Amino acid sequence: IEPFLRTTPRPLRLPDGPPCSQRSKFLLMDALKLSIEDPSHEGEGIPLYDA
Amino acid sequence: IEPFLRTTPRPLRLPDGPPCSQRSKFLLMDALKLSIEDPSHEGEGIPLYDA
Repeated sequence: IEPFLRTTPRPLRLPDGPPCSQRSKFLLMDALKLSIEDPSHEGEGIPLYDA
Repeated sequence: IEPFLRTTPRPLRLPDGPPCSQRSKFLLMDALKLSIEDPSHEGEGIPLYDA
């Protein structure tokens, strides 16, 4: 039984190499939206015309 | 020259018979409208979809 003192734990060793790149399916922080104001009527039936 | 006094003119004689009926191309006083609020965008291009 090895005692676990306040100095035994050490920080994790992160791997080295080239910096990582974005791999999400779509932009998250830099996304820009073109917005329109849909009224109460004409419910959403087709997305192509909205685009 | 026949003088035209204040009693010479007589009222016009309207024809008699059955009462006249409406003959306009569309209703004028009794017309009823179904109304929608078109926003600034999506300008009027097709009337069938609006109907």
